[PDB]
Amino acid sequence: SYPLSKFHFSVEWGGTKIGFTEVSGLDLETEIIEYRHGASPEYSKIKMPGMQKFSNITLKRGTFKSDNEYFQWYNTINLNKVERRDLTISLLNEEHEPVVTWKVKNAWPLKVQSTDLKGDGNEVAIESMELAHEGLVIQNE
Amino acid sequence: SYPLSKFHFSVEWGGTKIGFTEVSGLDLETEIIEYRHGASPEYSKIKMPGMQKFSNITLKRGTFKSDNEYFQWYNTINLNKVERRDLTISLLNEEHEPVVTWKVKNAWPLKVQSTDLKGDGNEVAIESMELAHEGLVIQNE
Amino acid sequence: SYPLSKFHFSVEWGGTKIGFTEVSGLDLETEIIEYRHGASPEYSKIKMPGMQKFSNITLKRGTFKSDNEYFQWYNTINLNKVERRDLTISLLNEEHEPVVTWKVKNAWPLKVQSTDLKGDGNEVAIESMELAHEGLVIQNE
Amino acid sequence: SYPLSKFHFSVEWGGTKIGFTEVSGLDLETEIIEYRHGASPEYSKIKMPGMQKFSNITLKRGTFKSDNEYFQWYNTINLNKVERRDLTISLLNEEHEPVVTWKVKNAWPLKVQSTDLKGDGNEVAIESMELAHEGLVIQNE
Amino acid sequence: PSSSMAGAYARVDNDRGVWKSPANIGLNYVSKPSVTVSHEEQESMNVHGTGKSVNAIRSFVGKGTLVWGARTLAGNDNEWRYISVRRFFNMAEESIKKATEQFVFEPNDGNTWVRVRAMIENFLILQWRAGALAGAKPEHAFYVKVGLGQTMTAQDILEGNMNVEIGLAVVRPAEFIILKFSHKMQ
Amino acid sequence: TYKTPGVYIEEITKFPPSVAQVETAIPAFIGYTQFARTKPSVDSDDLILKPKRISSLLDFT
Amino acid sequence: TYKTPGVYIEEITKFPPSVAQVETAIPAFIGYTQFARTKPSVDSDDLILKPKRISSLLDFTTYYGGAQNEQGITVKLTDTLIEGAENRTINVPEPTFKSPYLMFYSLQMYFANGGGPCYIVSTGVYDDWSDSETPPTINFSDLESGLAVIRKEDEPTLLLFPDATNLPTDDEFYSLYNSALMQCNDLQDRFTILDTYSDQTYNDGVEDLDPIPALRNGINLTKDYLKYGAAYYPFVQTILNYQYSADEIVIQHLSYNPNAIATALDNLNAGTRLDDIIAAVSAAEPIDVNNGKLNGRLLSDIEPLDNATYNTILLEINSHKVTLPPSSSMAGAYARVDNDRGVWKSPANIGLNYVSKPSVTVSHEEQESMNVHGTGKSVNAIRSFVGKGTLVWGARTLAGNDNEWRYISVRRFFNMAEESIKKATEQFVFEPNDGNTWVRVRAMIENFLILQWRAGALAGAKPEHAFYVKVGLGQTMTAQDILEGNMNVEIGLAVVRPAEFIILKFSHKMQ
Repeated sequence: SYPLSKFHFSVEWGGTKIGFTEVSGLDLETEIIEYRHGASPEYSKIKMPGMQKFSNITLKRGTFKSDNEYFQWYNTINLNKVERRDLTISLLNEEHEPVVTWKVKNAWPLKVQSTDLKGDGNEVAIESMELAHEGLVIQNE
Repeated sequence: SYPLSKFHFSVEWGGTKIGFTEVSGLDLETEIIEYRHGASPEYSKIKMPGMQKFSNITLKRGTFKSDNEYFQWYNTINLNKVERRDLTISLLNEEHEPVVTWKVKNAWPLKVQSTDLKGDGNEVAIESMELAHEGLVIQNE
Repeated sequence: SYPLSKFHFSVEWGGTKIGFTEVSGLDLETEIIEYRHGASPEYSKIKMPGMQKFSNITLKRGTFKSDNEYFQWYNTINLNKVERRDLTISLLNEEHEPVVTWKVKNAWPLKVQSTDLKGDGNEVAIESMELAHEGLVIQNE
Repeated sequence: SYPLSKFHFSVEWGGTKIGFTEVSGLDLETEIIEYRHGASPEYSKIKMPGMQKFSNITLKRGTFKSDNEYFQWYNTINLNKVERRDLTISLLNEEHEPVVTWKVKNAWPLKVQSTDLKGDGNEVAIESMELAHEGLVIQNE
Repeated sequence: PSSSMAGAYARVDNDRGVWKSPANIGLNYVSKPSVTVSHEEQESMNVHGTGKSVNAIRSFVGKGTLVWGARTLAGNDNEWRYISVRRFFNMAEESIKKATEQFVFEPNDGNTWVRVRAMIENFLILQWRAGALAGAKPEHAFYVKVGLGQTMTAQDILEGNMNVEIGLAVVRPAEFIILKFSHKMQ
Repeated sequence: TYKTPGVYIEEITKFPPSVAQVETAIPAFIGYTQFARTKPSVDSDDLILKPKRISSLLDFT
Repeated sequence: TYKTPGVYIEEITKFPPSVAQVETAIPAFIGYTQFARTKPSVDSDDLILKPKRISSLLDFTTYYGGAQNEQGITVKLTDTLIEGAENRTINVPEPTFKSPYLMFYSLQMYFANGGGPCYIVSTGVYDDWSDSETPPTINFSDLESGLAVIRKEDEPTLLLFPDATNLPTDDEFYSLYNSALMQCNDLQDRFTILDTYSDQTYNDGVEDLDPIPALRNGINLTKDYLKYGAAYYPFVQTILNYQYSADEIVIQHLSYNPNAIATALDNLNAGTRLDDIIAAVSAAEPIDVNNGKLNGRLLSDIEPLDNATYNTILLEINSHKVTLPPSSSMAGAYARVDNDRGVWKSPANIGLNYVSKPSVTVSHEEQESMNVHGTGKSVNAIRSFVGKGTLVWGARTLAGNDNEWRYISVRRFFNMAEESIKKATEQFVFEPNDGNTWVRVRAMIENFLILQWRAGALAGAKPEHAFYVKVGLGQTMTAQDILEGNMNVEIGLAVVRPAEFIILKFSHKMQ
């Protein structure tokens, strides 16, 4: 009778750790094609589905001693070659088991962003990555 | 078990001092090439890596008596010639030793910005510089 | 109650693959013969059908490793001899079955055009071919 | 499963350097001969291959100190004599090895074009050359 | 002819794909078959009471020596009579187990079951996209199932077993074309 | 039934076939036939009083 | 058992599995199994009369086994000529003798339609056949025993009997159902699902009887019992196959050109007793003027002779499907409605899974006497709709003229609410009988009912119009009740009933 919360989750991306600070961009989108012939009694258009799009996925985590994984994956790019991975994102229950799963096909990294530095910057250094992919399936049983 | 903080760092740029107020722009970026042939069962495109880009780096420091270094480096520009330098940026531990290092190739200055003046400006005069470069490597062992 | 879209199609040309980026030139044209005798009350001409023409067909595809088919077909020309083929072009439904078919008789290639090269050319290398033929029939049942 | 990109390539032309900004004109073309006898049931013509043509090739590069090669090759023309060369153009993989090769027979230069000069011309001085030749073979294995 | 056929199998896999029949292929460096096989003579080679079919090498006018027929030694088998079906399955099975080996020493629980399932489905989607599997959408081409109460019981969890069930829709070839002629009339 | 892969040739005389897709005009036809069966190899007439849907003249036959 | 770490590969054929989580619709199933054990390695049947809870079909199989093999399948093959060409027909008739044991098939349909956990009560194990034309029988006394057993369990809400239609007489069938309705009346927490004896005219041994009148005369209990159950008609055709073995199937082979005897001789001719056999056989060559080469052999023995025949026959056997009474499908359907819409909504206008079609077509006019009848003994119909498939049409109880209890959803809603409340009141059983307790009990009950109202189960703009709860000395109790230790609580509820008829009217629009 109650909705799910948004703070207990995990990400499987081929790296050593599965803990993240922030995950965003899990969207699906379709184009519209419009039409009207001149003899129609209505003065508006009829609509049908076009081609499909996906958004890029952003992942954020804190920087730790001796963990250089964002860089190492990015550095697998060689002219048109890159290591592609299966990305699995999951929202967890009180037993730490999956409830809602987002399945992502053929991901690789477009960009890796490092932290800024400040003399009075009393906070955690956070690094982030942006991923391209070829498709998303949502499972909730 | 704890992440790194963001306020203890140093910059080696060929100048007399290594202390800075602010450092930003340590980014990496790759272009995407998209494709779809007409007979495909999927109505979306396949993606692969393109050409690469780097962002400019911004450095900020307080103005001190008898230190004219930002200007002196900028003033080495002569038609197409300029003094190019190796820039090393490092995040430090409690012994004041490097933990995370950003290595920058062939840097030189695009612009030097001076301070504004105000009659009621009860604050420190801060000067800044923007640098062009040809590549970034990230080391975290 | 809705019109057909223009992005899901296939081409059968005797090659290993049927996927193309672009297809154009599927036209039909007839000449006019005009006449007026001097005693007519009208001061304009009467018109009737003349001889018939067809346009050349252009096909565009991306370049792939180890596929040299455009060249191999072109290279079958020997003084006045060439391998002639039956070309079938089809617009597909959601089951990937034909809806509208264009049937082309006795085709062969007039020209094969290669890709340009650019230092900052962040895009796909596209090759193209232009075909001569002797007739077109349109089927839509 | 992916097409080739268009920015990594090299040109062997007998000069000291193999790097170019732009390459274009790698085309092949055949003429058509048409015929109809008066008794035919069809009111259109039958087509067959004629004589063959080739396009000129254009090469573009930046001007460098002490490199006068475009001029030196052009200056080998003496009444009807000229130094003719074998031109090899190649599209490269990630190991910097050939993938697609264009082989050109008996080339020599029709024209050499110099750069324009502008007071506010904040850009690279680019020189170019146009080449005549006697034949093109395309290799992609 | 066995080494020539191994060569021919490699050519088909590269130009058309492992899911297409290894037949109607011309052979290189072959002058002719040593024995001529007629149309009627092949009827008992393709179809026979024992199911032990034999494929024929035949000479065609204007084409040269071709491989004619692509059945297995179990020719009356409703599921396995075609070579391309058996070979497609062997390929898919080998590729999937290589992919699943990365999970061998992982905990046997819901987190693993989800990761394994997602990996297998992504593989099959790509095979579908390339035209190897039948179906308008992936939903009609295959399924993957795993879970306690679906494929596993309490006893399997205790013994360390994990059970995954997979099903595939595979396309089969036509063998016969019949033409009919008549005199056109009103 | 054919046993050898290939192209077979036959010579026949008939009118060409015709089919259509119709949603709003579906008739029922009540009358006598040569036989009425569900399978080609049966020992009787299975469909004497059972309605059946037919898509074309070939299905009827 | 595996010994080497790694990935193993197997090739099997089956339908994919299905499970569900269900809280308010737990059935019990009473009938026969292959075996009944608690451990895989025992010397006997441990669970013959012991209720057990099962979460899925795999758990069932683990302790009870599968279906019985059919022994009524035969095959007939005939060889003829068409204008000199060979042509043969292979015919596999529907069996006329079938195994009487349906629990396995019943459970497959139950889970296919969304059922959750359930109780299994064995009554015994499968018996054998006496001959190919003489199947096992169902013993009435075994089903009564199973019913007596389930009576002691608290969790079940629905009662089903998968092998009741195979009882030797209709009288035994009706007797079993009258007992089930009486159990529901005594316990006040169960509902039964009923089938007719047959979906076709049955032979009493003295008269031909129509199944609907049959059931109406068969069940002769009054209103107090009829309100606890409902019946459905006709039977349905599923997509499930039969279980069998090629070793049990014999082929008849007839031919335009006979050769059964000649074949036997060629093999026999390939020591004293062998000579006698051959002579006896050769004597028959003039007799057999109809039978071909394969006549008299089993499927499993002809595969090497002609595996085209062997394979064709198996394919034809596979075309025959299983036909079942609809009660297990309905138990599944009840669970789906409770989860998606709620127990207060009618269990109708529901599509069934794994159903090809109803066995008998019911027209519009033909259903009028099923929904409304002078006796009130209504029957719900299973009907085929164009573009929709097979739907459950109607949701009345066996007391169809009852102003308070004619709808299934009203009876089921009340049973649910009553069960939940008494569980909540048990915590107060040994408390002092005074004002402090009376207040605590009342407050607890009202909070439950407010939540049911908030969720849309009860009628009324505000809780004040949906229900009331009363308790107190001078209101519900007297001095005598206090002395004897009694406590009396009165509760009333406003419950919503469905519409059944929609009437459209058409006209020509005019000024």
